[PDB]
Amino acid sequence: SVVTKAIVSADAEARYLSPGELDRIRGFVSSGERRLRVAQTLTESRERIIKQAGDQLFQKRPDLVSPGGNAYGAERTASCLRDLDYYLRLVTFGIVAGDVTPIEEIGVIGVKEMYRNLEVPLPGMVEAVKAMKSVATGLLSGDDSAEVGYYFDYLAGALA
Amino acid sequence: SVVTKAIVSADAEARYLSPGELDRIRGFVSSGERRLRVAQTLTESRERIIKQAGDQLFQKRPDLVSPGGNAYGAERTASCLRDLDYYLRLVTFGIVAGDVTPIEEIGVIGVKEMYRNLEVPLPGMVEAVKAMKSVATGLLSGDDSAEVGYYFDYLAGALA
Amino acid sequence: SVVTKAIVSADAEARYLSPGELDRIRGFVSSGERRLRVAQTLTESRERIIKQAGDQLFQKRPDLVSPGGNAYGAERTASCLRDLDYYLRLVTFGIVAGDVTPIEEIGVIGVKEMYRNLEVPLPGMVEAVKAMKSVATGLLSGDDSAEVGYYFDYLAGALA
Amino acid sequence: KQSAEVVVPSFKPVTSPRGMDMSQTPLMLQAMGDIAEAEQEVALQKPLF
Amino acid sequence: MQDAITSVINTYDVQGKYFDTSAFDKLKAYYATGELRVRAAGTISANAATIIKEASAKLFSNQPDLVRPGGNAYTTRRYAACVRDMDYFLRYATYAMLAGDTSILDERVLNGLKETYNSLGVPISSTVQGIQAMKEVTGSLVGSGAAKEMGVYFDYLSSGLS
Amino acid sequence: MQDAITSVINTYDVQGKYFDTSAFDKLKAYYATGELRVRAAGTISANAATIIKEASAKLFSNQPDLVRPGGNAYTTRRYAACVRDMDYFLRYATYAMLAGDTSILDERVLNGLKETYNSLGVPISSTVQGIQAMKEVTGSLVGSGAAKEMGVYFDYLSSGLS
Amino acid sequence: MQDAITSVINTYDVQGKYFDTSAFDKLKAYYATGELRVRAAGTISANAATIIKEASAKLFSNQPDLVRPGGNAYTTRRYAACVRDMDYFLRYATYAMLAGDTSILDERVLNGLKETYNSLGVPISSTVQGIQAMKEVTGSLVGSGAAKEMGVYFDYLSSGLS
Amino acid sequence: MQDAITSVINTYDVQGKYFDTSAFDKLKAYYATGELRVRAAGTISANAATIIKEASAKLFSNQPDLVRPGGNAYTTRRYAACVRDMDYFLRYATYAMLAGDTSILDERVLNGLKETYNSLGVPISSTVQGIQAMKEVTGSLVGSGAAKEMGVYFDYLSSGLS
Ligand SMILES: CCC1=C(C)/C(=C/C2=NC(=C\c3[nH]c(/C=C4\NC(=O)[C@H](C)[C@H]4CC)c(C)c3CCC(=O)O)/C(CCC(=O)O)=C2C)NC1=O
Ligand SMILES: CCC1=C(C)/C(=C/C2=NC(=C\c3[nH]c(/C=C4\NC(=O)[C@H](C)[C@H]4CC)c(C)c3CCC(=O)O)/C(CCC(=O)O)=C2C)NC1=O
Ligand SMILES: CCC1=C(C)/C(=C/C2=NC(=C\c3[nH]c(/C=C4\NC(=O)[C@H](C)[C@H]4CC)c(C)c3CCC(=O)O)/C(CCC(=O)O)=C2C)NC1=O
Ligand SMILES: CCC1=C(C)/C(=C/C2=NC(=C\c3[nH]c(/C=C4\NC(=O)[C@H](C)[C@H]4CC)c(C)c3CCC(=O)O)/C(CCC(=O)O)=C2C)NC1=O
Ligand SMILES: CCC1=C(C)/C(=C/C2=NC(=C\c3[nH]c(/C=C4\NC(=O)[C@H](C)[C@H]4CC)c(C)c3CCC(=O)O)/C(CCC(=O)O)=C2C)NC1=O
Ligand SMILES: CCC1=C(C)/C(=C/C2=NC(=C\c3[nH]c(/C=C4\NC(=O)[C@H](C)[C@H]4CC)c(C)c3CCC(=O)O)/C(CCC(=O)O)=C2C)NC1=O
Repeated sequence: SVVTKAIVSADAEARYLSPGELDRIRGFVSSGERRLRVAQTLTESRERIIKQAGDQLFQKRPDLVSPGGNAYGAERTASCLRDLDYYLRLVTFGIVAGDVTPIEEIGVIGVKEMYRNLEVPLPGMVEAVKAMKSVATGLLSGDDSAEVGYYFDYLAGALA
Repeated sequence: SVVTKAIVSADAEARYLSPGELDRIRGFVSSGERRLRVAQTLTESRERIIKQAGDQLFQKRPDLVSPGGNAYGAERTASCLRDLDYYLRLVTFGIVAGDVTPIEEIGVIGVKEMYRNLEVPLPGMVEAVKAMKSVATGLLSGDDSAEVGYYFDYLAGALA
Repeated sequence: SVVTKAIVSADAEARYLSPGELDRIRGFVSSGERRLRVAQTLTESRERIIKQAGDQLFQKRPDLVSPGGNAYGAERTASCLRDLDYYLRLVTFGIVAGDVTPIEEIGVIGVKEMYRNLEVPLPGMVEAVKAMKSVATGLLSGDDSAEVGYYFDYLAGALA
Repeated sequence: KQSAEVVVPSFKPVTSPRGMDMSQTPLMLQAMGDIAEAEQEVALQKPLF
Repeated sequence: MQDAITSVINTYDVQGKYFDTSAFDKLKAYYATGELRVRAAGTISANAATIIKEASAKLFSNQPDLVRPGGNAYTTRRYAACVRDMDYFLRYATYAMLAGDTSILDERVLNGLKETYNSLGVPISSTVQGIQAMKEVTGSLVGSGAAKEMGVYFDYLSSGLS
Repeated sequence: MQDAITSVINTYDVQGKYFDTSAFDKLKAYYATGELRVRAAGTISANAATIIKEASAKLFSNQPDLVRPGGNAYTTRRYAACVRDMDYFLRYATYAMLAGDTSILDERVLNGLKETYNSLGVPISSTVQGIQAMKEVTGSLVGSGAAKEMGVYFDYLSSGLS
Repeated sequence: MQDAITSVINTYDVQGKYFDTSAFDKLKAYYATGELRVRAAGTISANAATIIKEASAKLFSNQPDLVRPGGNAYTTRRYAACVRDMDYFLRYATYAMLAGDTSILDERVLNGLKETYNSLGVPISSTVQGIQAMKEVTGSLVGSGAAKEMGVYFDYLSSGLS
Repeated sequence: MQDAITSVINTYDVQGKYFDTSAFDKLKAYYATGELRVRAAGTISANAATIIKEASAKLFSNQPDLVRPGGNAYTTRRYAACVRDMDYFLRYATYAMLAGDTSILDERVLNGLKETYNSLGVPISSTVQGIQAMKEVTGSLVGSGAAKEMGVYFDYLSSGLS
């Protein structure tokens, strides 16, 4: 999180935290309630987000669910949707953390090898998380939507 | 009936009914309608029940209507079938009441003394009630047969 | 318990349980899961129910925590809330039991002498349990609120 | 005046026995078996993802 | 005692006939009211103490001479007897309402009450007033239909004491 | 007395604890077995006289001297008391199976039974074999699971008497 | 029961002796302590409820486990039973003080009390502690003159249990 | 290292759960204390040299045997290394206080420290005394609310060393 990043930076230099680092921590904890309600809102609507994002993903990309597609069949489609659910959970974790560190280290490092071993197209990941972005920023207000969209954009860039 | 027994039980301790006792009464008044249909079915077919039960009894126990038996004679056979009619009416009363209390307090207290004064053989009464149960349960469905045969079994045990 | 009451009533009459009592037991055993759901719902809102009920009681009876009252002071108020928590636990016990027996042998027999020795006003206990009734029935659906209010009313009448 | 002793001082409570929890009873064991199936079914009515 | 079902059973037994359509209609009518009666009985059980409280308050407000020196209710003993009688009236009327029949009132309330009060010199009219007071107090707590049902048994008690 | 529900309640009351997941699991187990318990109780109640018939017949077949002159079951009165005791045991074993707990056995059967029989010269071992005769007869009627269930309470009575 | 005067009378009756100087001395001693005993008894009559209140409060403060779940005094029923036992002890110790003799203690309290408490699982040590608490409260109320006398009967009761 | 937020994230990630009401409660609890932690960290960083001065003075006053010839704090090199270690402890305690968690302590200070000191000949009891002294010196400057939290991490260091 923001605190962990600041402390690690101050530790690699063997110094106390700078006034600017304390200022960024102050701003982070001051905005904790708004991002906390943002995570609350995204958490209440897990099922709707996953269902709608899957629908737009499969309509935009029929080949994924067509015979010979990686997500073909009911159980592989469910695995697709639960990967999307994993990433929505990581996005909530990142929102409360104030940085994309939970996403980076739970669902980014080694994602290419994992999805290569699984025959999962990385582009398909990209439009899947873009669809989840659209659904998830639909439910939030403009500032909250932008703040959440930054995390979704980071995830889409990581999968790309 | 069940309501009367509950009220007496509470008046024994001079208290209002417990919530569980009121729940018991709720269950009783919930089963009241099905009990009413069962007793309706029994009271509609009383003539055939009496005819079949009397015939089955007299074939199983020919000595009753044979010369020297208690049931020999037209008027005495009529009295026998009239007793069967009484006991069928009492069974219907017990079914609507949900307990054997009307059955006992019209036709079980002092029944041995009465039939001793009447030379009426008790095993004959038991067999009459058994044949009557067989006919009645034959006319009724599977669910109704259990509780209807319950009162007949109680009456037979009272005579035995 | 309902089964205990049925067995005790049957034993007083030195008989086996009638099909009515067996049907009552089947009904209770069928309602057991709903009873457990209600008990869990009340148990999880333990602290909220106790806090809100204490608030309503002390606003409705300010003299209890006023000087010269039995609940004057912090520790006597804490004991008051402990008593409310006891009775809430007893109500959940009664819900799972299907009747007010456990409530009776744990909290109703001798409560008059106990609170007399504690110079605790019984009427204030009654408004306390009514406040508990309001708070607890507020968190349940109307159907479940009915049975829960039944036990709370038994408690209120037993203390009054 | 044969004896001043109390014949029935009280009745020893049967509230708690020592051992025999009766949770190992095969009927109760079948109950814990079936509640597991009920929980599994409840899990299956959840969405597959 | 006998309840509504047992009353039908007796009226058909004494005439020696099987249950006809009218008997089944009466039994259905009784079964229909069962939930209402059970709710009213539970409510009265919860609030029996308060009903006696405020009904006795109304009775002794309208007739203050009952509890003043020289009155029939003047002592802690006789006031206690008066409120015990009112509590028993309420509980037995609740029993009768549950049963749907007034036989329990005859067998266990009115059986010797009139002439017991006559011997004790208890004023009958004031007892009737107390029963009426319990009638309004119970009606307020039980609502319209349950109040009509309770008023039936309260008026039966009032007639029996009168 | 005490049943399974009351047993869980008392265990958590002695600890002063609200119900936990383990308590709810035990309660669900009892609620799961309630229907089987009710069926076994009903079939035992329907056939109690037959069970006593056969159990007494087997006991007096294996031990003829009980009903020969001078035996403890030799008179119409003592034979009647014998079969009455067997019916007592059957009824209370049915109570215990329906309750799911053996506390009723200790409280209302075994308490003072050994010295009751010793003050009467009733053969306790012969009563135990009568109880196993009832066990064997009942098991064949109630079915395998209910047989294993009823056997627990029959063996409880046998061990308490022994 | 037996008091000091009847004790002297019985002692001299068994010997068939008229009262000598020692007997008159003992009778004078009892007549001299009589007014103190009567004052103490009247005070205890006036404050018995308060004595039981404060004694039970002290006992349950020193041993909080007794009234918390799992304690022998944890329930409303067992708490009332504990208070009823302490009321017994106070009243009978007052009787023994007013009599000047502990015979009434043996013959109305201690006979079978240990067996009753052992059958019920009542802790004897905590009952003795409650009797000490009653002793302290009663001695404080009755005053220094009667405290020593009253403690004799409280100590007799405590030694009888322990 | 992990902070309070990442600790909650861990607890919910290992269970595969989204955030619950308890998770949001813990996150609220951490956010509420954030400004307190930032102010305390700024105060400690401002007065680090001062705090180390008082802590070292107290430690060497209570144990002059450390700085006498042949002690482990006897040379300019070893005195400097001692105050350097105290700087380490203060800075990492400030880190852990900002994080709201003690993970950084375990990973970066305590890991292998006991055996390192044992091999160096550094007295661990005296190091714990220095850490405690630094705790009292820091608590005065940070304030009671901050002192209670900062003492948690100082005591964590002391317990890890012990
Ligand atoms: C509602 C309760 C009730 C019952 C039960 C009842 C039974 C009853 N049955 C009677 C006659 C009789 N009842 C029977 C019936 C017997 N014959 C066979 O053996 C059969 C085993 C058996 C009938 C199943 C007979 C043969 C008589 C004629 C006796 C005689 O006149 O000598 C009589 C004498 C009065 C009369 O004949 O009108 C009574 C009182 N009365 C009651 O008020
Ligand atoms: C499980 C059954 C059970 C119950 C219910 C129970 C109640 C109980 N409440 C007590 C004290 C108390 N209880 C109360 C509560 C009262 N004060 C207010 O006026 C209210 C009207 C009312 C509560 C709503 C208070 C104020 C005290 C402190 C009395 C004192 O310190 O003297 C005590 C004295 C011992 C102790 O405090 O631990 C008991 C035994 N004990 C039991 O074993
Ligand atoms: C000779 C035997 C006897 C007694 C003792 C007796 C007492 C008595 N007090 C009454 C009312 C009352 N009595 C009191 C007295 C209470 N107020 C405070 O709380 C005090 C603790 C306490 C008095 C020291 C109060 C306040 C009322 C009015 C109750 C009300 O209107 O709700 C009433 C109801 C009728 C009335 O309003 O006068 C009676 C019958 N009656 C008897 O026949
Ligand atoms: C279970 C049904 C039942 C009831 C209800 C009943 C009433 C009853 N009331 C009695 C006395 C009494 N009853 C009353 C009540 C009256 N005084 C007031 O003025 C009122 C107007 C009125 C009541 C509302 C009083 C004051 C007494 C005492 C009379 C006396 O002893 O002089 C007694 C004499 C025995 C006793 O006092 O314990 C009975 C048996 N008996 C029964 O078997
Ligand atoms: C001294 C008092 C006394 C009596 C009277 C008594 C009767 C008695 N008869 C028995 C068996 C029997 N009793 C009979 C007699 C019946 N067979 C016909 O139906 C007739 C109606 C009737 C005789 C006239 C029969 C056939 C058996 C064998 C039952 C069986 O083995 O299943 C038994 C069972 C034990 C055994 O068979 O040895 C007893 C206890 N016991 C006593 O201690
Ligand atoms: C072998 C290497 C070595 C050295 C050199 C050494 C010096 C040393 N001097 C100390 C105190 C001191 N040192 C001084 C000396 C200074 N006061 C004036 O300013 C002068 C400029 C100057 C002397 C010329 C004083 C006054 C103290 C006492 C400070 C105090 O107690 O507050 C202390 C603190 C512990 C103690 O009181 O003994 C050390 C460790 N320690 C070592 O292990």
